[PDB]
Amino acid sequence: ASKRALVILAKGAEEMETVIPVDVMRRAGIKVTVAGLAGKDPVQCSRDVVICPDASLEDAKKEGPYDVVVLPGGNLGAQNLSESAAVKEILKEQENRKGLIAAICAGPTALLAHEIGFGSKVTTHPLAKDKMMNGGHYTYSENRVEKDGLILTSRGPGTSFEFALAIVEALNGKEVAAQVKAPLVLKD
Amino acid sequence: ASKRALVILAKGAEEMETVIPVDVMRRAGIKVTVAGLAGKDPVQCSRDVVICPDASLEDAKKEGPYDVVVLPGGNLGAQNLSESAAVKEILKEQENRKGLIAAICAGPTALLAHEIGFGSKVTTHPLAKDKMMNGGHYTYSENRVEKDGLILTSRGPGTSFEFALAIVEALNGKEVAAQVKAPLVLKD
Repeated sequence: ASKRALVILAKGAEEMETVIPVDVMRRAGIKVTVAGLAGKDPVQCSRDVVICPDASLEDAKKEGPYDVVVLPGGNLGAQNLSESAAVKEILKEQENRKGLIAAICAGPTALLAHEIGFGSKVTTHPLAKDKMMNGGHYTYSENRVEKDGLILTSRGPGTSFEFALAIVEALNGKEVAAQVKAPLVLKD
Repeated sequence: ASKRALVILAKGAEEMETVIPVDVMRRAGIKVTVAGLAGKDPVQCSRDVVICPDASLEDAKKEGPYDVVVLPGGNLGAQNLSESAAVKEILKEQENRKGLIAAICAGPTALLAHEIGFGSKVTTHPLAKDKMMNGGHYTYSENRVEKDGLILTSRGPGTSFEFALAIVEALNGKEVAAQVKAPLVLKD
């Protein structure tokens, strides 16, 4: 009866945008797998924090399906996501089964790369807007968190908490999100 | 001409309270060492995120002094900090040289354990208040970030950004803090 989350961790990911959702989602009782794009080996994030993944993406792919697939940001991390064929297959399958797809900051640009969710309202970091909007395949929003259909996006490291709680609320409901939020000492 | 920060990472530390300051401080051009209390080996944080430290605390101790020593929270992480004699020696030396000491959430309780900064105004997570105030050696504040003398404290995972920017401002000044803050997409 346990919801399941896949977080895809590539070299150059924004470490704050990776750790905050993982931690919050685990506080909500979600089973999270931090999967390394390139294998089980430690991943050097954008600000040189080094994180050990729970599994390789190849292994994690075989233990699906997930209720949410999570793409962190970081410019080089998103580019690695955008170039990976395994990511494409994972995302295309999640879209077909109408599962949730969540991406933050530069992460949403991998959706464009993989032709995921065209027609949806999305947000990105302001510095990634032009890249996301090439072709006019999405409609842009400046909301800190944006959810359109099964596509949930958010803007930057400072929106990471609101992004993660929106995932909790989508998966486990508003009461669990409010319960997990109180001990965090968030402002709003 | 580079300021230097020591972050002490023990098993059971709150990973968000560890990664956010490290990342932000590195964005501000500070040289940060993430030092493992028990050695160079990977550290399992409170929500099972596993982080590889930059060095063992023993090695990092020999490459001082630091302009700031940073104690993350997490209940079991703070307890490990509070029990470590190496931490005591590091903190007592930082206090004598009038260097900054920064602790968040449950982290400040290690200060009490090591008899650091008595008489100062401090904050903690609300759930750690009673422990910090045993003996009445400090005055309690409910400000999200509190700074009294060389002692800088903060309340929880959700104050992590404000805590980290206060460190930047203390070390590098208000203009650098404001420059580092803008691309984060913080609310206030």
